[PDB]
Amino acid sequence: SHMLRLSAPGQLDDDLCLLGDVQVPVFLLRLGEASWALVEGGISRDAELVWADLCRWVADPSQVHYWLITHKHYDHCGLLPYLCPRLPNVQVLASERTCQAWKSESAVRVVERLNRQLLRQRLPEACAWDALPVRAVADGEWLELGPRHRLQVIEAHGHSDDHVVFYDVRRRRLFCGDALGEFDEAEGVWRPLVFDDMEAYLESLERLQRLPTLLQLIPGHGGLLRGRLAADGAESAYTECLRLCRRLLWRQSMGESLDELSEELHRAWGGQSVDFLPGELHLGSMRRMLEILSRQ
Ligand SMILES: CC(C)(C)CNC(=O)Nc1ccc(NC(=O)c2cccc3cn[nH]c23)cc1
Ligand SMILES: [Fe+3]
Ligand SMILES: [Fe+3]
Repeated sequence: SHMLRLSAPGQLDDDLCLLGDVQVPVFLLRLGEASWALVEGGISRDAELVWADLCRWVADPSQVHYWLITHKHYDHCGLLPYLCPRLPNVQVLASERTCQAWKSESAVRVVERLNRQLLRQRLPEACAWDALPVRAVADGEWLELGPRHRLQVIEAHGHSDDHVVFYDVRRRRLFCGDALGEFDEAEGVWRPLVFDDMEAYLESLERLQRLPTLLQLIPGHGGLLRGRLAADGAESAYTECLRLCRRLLWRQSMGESLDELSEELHRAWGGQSVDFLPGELHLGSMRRMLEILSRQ
């Protein structure tokens, strides 16, 4: 209900729709009269929901030509095996390390296990992960998606070691995945998601702050941010991460164990993701983040 946060399914801009669940959304870009792209790859159990929404906008799904992926986490690529078979002309665009994850039997195994925990139903017939129609893309690569859509790949490691963002400079629009963290709907601030490397996470935010002023900021969860939330997004995310480090140091300096802020963080932050993230995994991830901050 905040005017700066668009969090409803359907049309978001002249060229853009939100498909599926706002908390794990798939974004639809209209590239031309007969060309479309998807951005973010969701959770597996949403295959039929997202497919249903897609077909309400796109009369012929063979016109879906690209599918852009920020990182390899199970909640950002779980749909790929289940929907790519229904998209004969789609090319999945992911970073090198993200593509490597789909060639790893053990990595794919974790992804499938996490996604099956979210099943209420049984999944569509899936192609193999290693058989996905992928094309690796590089840091700085320009994605000429259509006559009015040129997006630059920008490496944004720290949340995960493969993470990238996509920047539409015509629209000052950044698809930032989880590199800024989890947007707090009740409080209007970023919650950090430092799950791989704090130093890389903070350096990505420094670089993203140097982009031309954002008009639209589109993370991996929660919808589209605009106004000052977009303009100040990368900076605020940086600030909130330092705020979490200071908090961690304060408590450790009082002899607290990492388990204590972990439980408080899980209590205070675990509610937002309970529909796509098992509660033990949220607590575990909070523990892992504090471990990462504590070292670095
Ligand atoms: C990468 C592989 C080896 C291939 C295994 N694959 C995975 O996907 N592991 C995995 C990924 C993400 C999460 N997430 C979170 O804990 C979390 C917590 C709060 C908000 C948000 C918003 N997004 N995520 C979160 C947990 C485990
Ligand atoms: Fe993630
Ligand atoms: Fe995520």
